[PDB]
Amino acid sequence: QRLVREIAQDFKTDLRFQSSAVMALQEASEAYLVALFEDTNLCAIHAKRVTIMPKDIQLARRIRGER
Amino acid sequence: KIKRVKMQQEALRRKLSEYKNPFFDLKLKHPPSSNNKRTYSEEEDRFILLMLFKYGLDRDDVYELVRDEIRDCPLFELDFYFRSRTPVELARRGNTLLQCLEKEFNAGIVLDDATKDRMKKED
Amino acid sequence: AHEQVEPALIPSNWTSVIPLLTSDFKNQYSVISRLKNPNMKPVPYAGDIIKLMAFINKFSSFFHSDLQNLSFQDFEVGLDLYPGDPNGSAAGIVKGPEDTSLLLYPDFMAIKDIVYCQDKMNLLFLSLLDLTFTENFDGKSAKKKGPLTTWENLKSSSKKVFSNPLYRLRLVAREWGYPREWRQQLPSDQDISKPKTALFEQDEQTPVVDPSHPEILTPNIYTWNANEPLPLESNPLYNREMDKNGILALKPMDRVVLLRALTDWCASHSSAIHDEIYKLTHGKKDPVFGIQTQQVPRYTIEGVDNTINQFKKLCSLIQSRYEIRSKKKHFVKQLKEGKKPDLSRKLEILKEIKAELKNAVKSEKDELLFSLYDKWVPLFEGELPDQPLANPFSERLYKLRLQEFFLGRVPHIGDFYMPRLHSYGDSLEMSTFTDLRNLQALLSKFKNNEYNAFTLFENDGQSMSAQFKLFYHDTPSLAHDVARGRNTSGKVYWYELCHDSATLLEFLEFLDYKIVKPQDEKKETTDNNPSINTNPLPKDAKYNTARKKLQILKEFLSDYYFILRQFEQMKVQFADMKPGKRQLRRIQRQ
Amino acid sequence: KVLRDNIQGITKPAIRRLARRGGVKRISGLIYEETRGVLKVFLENVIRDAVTYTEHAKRKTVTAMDVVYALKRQGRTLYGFG
Repeated sequence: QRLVREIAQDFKTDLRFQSSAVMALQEASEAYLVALFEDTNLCAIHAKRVTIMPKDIQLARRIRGER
Repeated sequence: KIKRVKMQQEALRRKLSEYKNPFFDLKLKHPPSSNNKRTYSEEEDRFILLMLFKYGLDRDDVYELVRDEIRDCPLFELDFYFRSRTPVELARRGNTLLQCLEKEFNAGIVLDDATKDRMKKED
Repeated sequence: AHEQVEPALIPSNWTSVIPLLTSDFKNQYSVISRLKNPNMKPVPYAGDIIKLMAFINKFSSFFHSDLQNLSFQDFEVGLDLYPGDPNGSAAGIVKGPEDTSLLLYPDFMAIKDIVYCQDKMNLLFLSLLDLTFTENFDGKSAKKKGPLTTWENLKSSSKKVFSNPLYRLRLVAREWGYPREWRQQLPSDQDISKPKTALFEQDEQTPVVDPSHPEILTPNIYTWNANEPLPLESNPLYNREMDKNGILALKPMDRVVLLRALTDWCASHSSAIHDEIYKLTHGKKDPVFGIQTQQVPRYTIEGVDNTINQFKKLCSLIQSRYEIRSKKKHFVKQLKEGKKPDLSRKLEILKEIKAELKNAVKSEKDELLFSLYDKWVPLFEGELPDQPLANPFSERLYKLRLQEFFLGRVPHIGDFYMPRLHSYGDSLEMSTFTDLRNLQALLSKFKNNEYNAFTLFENDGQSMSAQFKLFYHDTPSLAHDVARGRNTSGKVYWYELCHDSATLLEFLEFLDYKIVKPQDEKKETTDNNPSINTNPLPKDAKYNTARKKLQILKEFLSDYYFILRQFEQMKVQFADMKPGKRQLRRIQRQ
Repeated sequence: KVLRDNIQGITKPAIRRLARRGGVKRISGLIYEETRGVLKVFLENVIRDAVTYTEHAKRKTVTAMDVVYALKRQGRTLYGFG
């Protein structure tokens, strides 16, 4: 919640938050993250290793196409 | 050497008692400088000797102490060369000027230094 | 005489651009804060910042570029300091004419900027810790090039980078010395440093068993009253948070104190820089006029008008001197065998320009100096190596001793300080610190605003410190205190004049009053003066030269105002590194 | 009052918990910061436009509807929140 508040500080000052909103934020987060890591593992396994390394992360992110 | 400071104690007693506003009146052009890159100007040094002797020739820790004053002197915090000179080097300068007043007063220190009388001979 | 002998260009009057200040001018009482006005603020903590900044300027090679454009305001907001209080920081600043609340900077500006500044001060703190302690590998190390600390270096994953340097420092600090405010000051007003703590000499050794030497080398000795530091729990140094928290774990004033301290021992022990400075200042040269701590440029101490008058007089005298020099019997007879090439090119070109300048009229006599200064510099070779009107910011001899945010000395009042930014090596593209000629030329470019905010930041304006403030320093009172007994442990001698353009014009308005010569000396400068601002100076002719300098600085400040507000708006326009190409397409689209 | 630097509040054990739930066995030490930044990016985008909804709504309280609308527009429709 505190990270939520910190980031949201920037765009408008003195905002209030539904706790339900806080939750929705999180579930979205972790689910997104999960898809990320599972693709990352796909990268690593195809790359003939078992330890994950950030280059896998970034390359997957390259593939999906978020810039 | 211990006595050497004793009449230097005496010698600086003289001068700090001698001049009237030594921070603006003092003179040591008798021994201007021996062989030096003469980095510290006079009135700077007048302060320090004022500060050194307002302590006096304690021959113990003064060089440590004035560094603290140089660390703390509002006018003298303004120099940085005064800071990269630790009391170790401050000895080099401080002794030198001790010697400078010494050599200035070499005809005046012994004027009240090395004579002690006894009970049964008029002097 | 012989050939109207070459008038000797005495260094005493005809220096380089560099005079001195001698710091004893106000040997007479000048303590009256008659200059007080609403636009004055007591700032106990500024000059500390000043030393911070000047140190940083002289050590540009050591410091990050983000450090290189830092400002006074950066530190104010980042360090959480508010002016007004004679006792430190007036917690918060009221807003507008009246204010039940106080501005509370986060509630006053964009907060990412405050965060941003804080990060800068954490970065500088860490870097200073490095420079003090990354000295095991002294100066040259595995990572030799560049400033020792970077953004990633602070943003590294160590997460407690401050730990080991803090440990090292609390080791070396107890013996490296403490500032008064971090000294365990005497409660006992008997162990003053001057006396001693306790009578170690139980009794004097009067009955010498050696009467042959009645002299005694142990008359009366004591226990020693060295100043103590605080308890460790009372030592904010021993607050664990800085390991992870960083510098933002204290009271603000204490933070100030520790920074001044870190500067202190860095200058005293950062052996790389410590030798470098002495190499740079105590090389094989002395000041052209004599060794002195504080010096300024000529026009800074006198002003453009008087210095150009005196230097036109100098120019006429020295041109006649050169014309004497060439056609001189011994000089002529040693010329045909060619003593020096400068003694040949100078003589020939000085003859051609004597021909072209006797053509120049007396109204053109003044202008010829400013038009021919370009070719005039190579003339000064056998003469002083640098001009009486030269660039101070090219000297490695007048480098350490120089103070630059000085802006003016005024009799019976004191000194005027303008911390604006670095001007050494880097930050020279539009550096306001330069020779009087091209300085005034740049001022000209910004009165007619030929260069503007986009041009301003395109020309290294981001490496240009955006903002500013204005300060006056009361040297007379403090010097009087020093020579008269040290009344101070925490008394203040700095006051703020103006931070911005609006206050700039306000204070120009107010100062023109001071520049008003004492017509009240023949009385019977404004009203309500014995209450808020002593505009009428005490009636005498003392302030005549003082008011000359006052008018001169008023001119200076008007000249500055243009470029100053130009930066003031450039930052607002271009605070962020942004592809301003689209911003110019805004105009071209319209 | 100001806030800062809770991105470190995302601990390594939590991070590797997520990774494990993702079915990963072995992890570089460099992963954590990488993840934190990526998360920063995601959260920033989503909050941004969520706020955008909030202000045009002329309210001063972020709602779960604004949040859901934002990530649905992104492409990760979250059910269970009306």
